[PDB]
Amino acid sequence: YEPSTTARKVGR
Amino acid sequence: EDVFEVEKILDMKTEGGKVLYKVRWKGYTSDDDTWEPEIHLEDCKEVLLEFRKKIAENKA
Repeated sequence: YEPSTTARKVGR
Repeated sequence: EDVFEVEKILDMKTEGGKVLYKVRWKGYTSDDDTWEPEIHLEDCKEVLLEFRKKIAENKA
């Protein structure tokens, strides 16, 4: 099991 | 917000009392680096750890 590695981008 | 693959954190800052991180998105150039609120990366611990190190080994 590995970390998310992804994130949402609000800065766009 | 679609959600994208994070390569690494380039730097950090605080705007008032809030923490922000400049993010380098995997597969994108630096022209696409964005400042993101801390909560957006809390589950990216591999990335957060690698940034903590990079700054510790640079502390002059």
